[PDB]
Amino acid sequence: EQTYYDLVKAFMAEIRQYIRELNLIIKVFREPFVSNSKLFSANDVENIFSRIVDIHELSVKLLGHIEDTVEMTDEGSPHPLVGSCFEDLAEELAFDPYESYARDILRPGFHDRFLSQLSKPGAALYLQSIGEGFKEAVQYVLPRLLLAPVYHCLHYFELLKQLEEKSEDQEDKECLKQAITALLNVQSGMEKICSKSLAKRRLSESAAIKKMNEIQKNIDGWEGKDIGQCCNEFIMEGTLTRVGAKHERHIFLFDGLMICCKSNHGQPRLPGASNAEYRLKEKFFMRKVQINDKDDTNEYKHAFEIILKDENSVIFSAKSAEEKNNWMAALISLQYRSTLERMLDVTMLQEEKEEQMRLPSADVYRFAEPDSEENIIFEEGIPIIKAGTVIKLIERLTYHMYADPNFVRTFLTTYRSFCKPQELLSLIIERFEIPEPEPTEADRIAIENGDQPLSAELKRFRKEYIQPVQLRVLNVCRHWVEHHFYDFERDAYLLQRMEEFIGTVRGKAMKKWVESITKIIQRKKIAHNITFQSSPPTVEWHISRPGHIETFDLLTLHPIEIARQLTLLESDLYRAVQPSELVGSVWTKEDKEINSPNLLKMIRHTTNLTLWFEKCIVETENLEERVAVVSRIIEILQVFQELNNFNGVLEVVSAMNSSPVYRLDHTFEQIPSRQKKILEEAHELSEDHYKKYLAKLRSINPPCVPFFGIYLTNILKTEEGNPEVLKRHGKELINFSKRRKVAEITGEIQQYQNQPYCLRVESDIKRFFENLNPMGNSMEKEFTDYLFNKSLEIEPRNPKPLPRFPKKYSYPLKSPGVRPSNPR
Repeated sequence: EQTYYDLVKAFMAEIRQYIRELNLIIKVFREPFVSNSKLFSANDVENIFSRIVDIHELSVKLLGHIEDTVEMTDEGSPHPLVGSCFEDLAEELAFDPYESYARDILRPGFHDRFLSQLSKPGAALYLQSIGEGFKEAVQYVLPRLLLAPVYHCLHYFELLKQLEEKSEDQEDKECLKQAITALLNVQSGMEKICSKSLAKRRLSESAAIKKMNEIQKNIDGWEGKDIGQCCNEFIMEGTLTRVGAKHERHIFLFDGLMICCKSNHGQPRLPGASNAEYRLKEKFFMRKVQINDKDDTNEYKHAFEIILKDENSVIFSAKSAEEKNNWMAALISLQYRSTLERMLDVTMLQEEKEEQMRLPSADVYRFAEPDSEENIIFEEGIPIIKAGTVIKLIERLTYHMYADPNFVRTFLTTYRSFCKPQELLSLIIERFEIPEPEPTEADRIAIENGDQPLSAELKRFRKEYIQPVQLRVLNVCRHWVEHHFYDFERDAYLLQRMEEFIGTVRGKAMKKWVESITKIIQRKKIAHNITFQSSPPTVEWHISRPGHIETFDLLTLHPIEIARQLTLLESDLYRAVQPSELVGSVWTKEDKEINSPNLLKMIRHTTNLTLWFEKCIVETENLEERVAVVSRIIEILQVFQELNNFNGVLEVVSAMNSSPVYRLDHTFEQIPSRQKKILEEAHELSEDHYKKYLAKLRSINPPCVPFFGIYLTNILKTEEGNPEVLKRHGKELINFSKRRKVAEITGEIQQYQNQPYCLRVESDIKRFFENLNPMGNSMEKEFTDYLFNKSLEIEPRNPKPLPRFPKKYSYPLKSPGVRPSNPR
């Protein structure tokens, strides 16, 4: 039920918790042993913590690669391909440390030797001096934590198998199969170690509130509030003997409650009485100290003391030392589960507090300048850029601190207005070429003595600055070639430079991505009919028959076919509008006819159709016939709505709301109620700044013809309501946010363009509608006035009486309706 991607997401969360556990172990528990060289030799430490450090390094490396992979995964892949992340490591036998670790930690005599190390001269006192809770945490909790690497690595074997089975990429599947194979030795090795009885018991030892309620329901004589009203998890369930009590109590341990019960299993009960297996004896709230107790001739051995607030202490005894260990692990663990986090946290800061940047010199690397309101303006939770110089925009496009795949698309989609392709390539290659820092004083001292430098700072710089910046540069290249290949198609040299750049990249830490991009580029070089799911519906005819174009008119053509043919027509006009006709608000300038021809053809068609509807109505003087005309137009509207042709819907609405038509009260009075509602709902789409229309366009399912008018108004306002550059300290920064906004709109338009209509074109009807010319050779003002005067003639203003007019149509006015027929 889980996809490859779910497993990867789950795994990332798991390894992050795990890494935190490794840190706790290393910085909090192990560091104090390492620090006391006099008490513990290298081996003593080694014998307790084994190769924990190598495992931590391997883990941070694994997570890091997986993280980059995910972020660099474009929409072109079914899921991030992590097979290689694992294969690269398994091939270098990087998981071997786990077998050695498991061997050291699961050896039969581990714990005994561990205790001897804690009980030798001065050890216990030294551990106590570290701080409150350390000695207890070390003795009873650390041995459990030390098993974490074993559980973690064992899950790897299962994880890889599931990924292999679920992979949706053949190359990814192959890598996984290979990783699995390369890990067989480590796995059988650990398998032998973990199956031995003692180890098996140890692992088992440290391995939906439905349980909480199920447990309370089996306990008689409950006191206080419910378990769920103070507990969040169930920890342990065992048996213990209360020093002083008569019967061994069964105990349920929750993070918030240690419940002590008496078992009445199988004992007789009176009818109507509780049948619960247990009886509550002690209900202890977990928020107080826990002390360890030495054996006493008092028959109590394997005991510990619990201390409650203002209450009297209680002492318990377990069946064995193993049982006592499990309880102290959970009880102490449950006590300092915070303090130890503290111990860590406090150090986590200091560790991250001594690190001083040291970016490349601004004289050798242009992307090093400081950030200031002179080259980039952030927006008043990653930073959001308001404005900046091209240099700063590119630095942020490939920043080392955080991620923002949203930035890459925005930039690649809009950069051409403020930066040329050739120049963009030069800048990212320049960004990619980061000079490494000179050896520090400590490095020079080592080199000077003939030995190998630790190069601590150099390694940190490669890991936290160079790698993420170079990977991000490569990410831009991949997306650029993948989804904006036209830049390369139009400039041969641009492509040659990219291919040469990618081919010059050396190092194994990039080979995976270099090889990938090279292949993607070659696939783009190697390689307008329409295919449909179903078949288009049959063309419908009414009074006018096929081939008799001379009889075509509003009432003689079938209303269904009028809506369909106009939708095909309007769809093609919409689909032909290019972004170049919108950017810079060119449709509003003097050269609009030259720069926005397809946009204007679309708008002019809409206007012409609206006027034709108005003309058809007011030129039909007879009231009854005019009613039939209005009614037919509303039915055409109904079909437009079914076809998601919003432009068509609005042409009808604009017509019904024009001055000449809006005032014909006698006409609309005779329109059936169902149709008045249809018209009213359509009109409501435009109200309150098209609120309902916008919602409808977002909830419908293509193919459709949005109304382009809305887009035009938003582009125009965005263009003149935002400055082209933003001033800062005096420099001139390109306002890229203004461009991201225009591109967001052109992007919405494009998301709706690709989806074809599954309808058959009818040549003659299409021709009829392409040649509609309601205005004739008359000017706008004259025609507009003509329509309004016609309106006054057919329905005079009050108190003038309504006159009568003769019929003009010689054919039946009954509509064939808008429900399609199914014969062919």
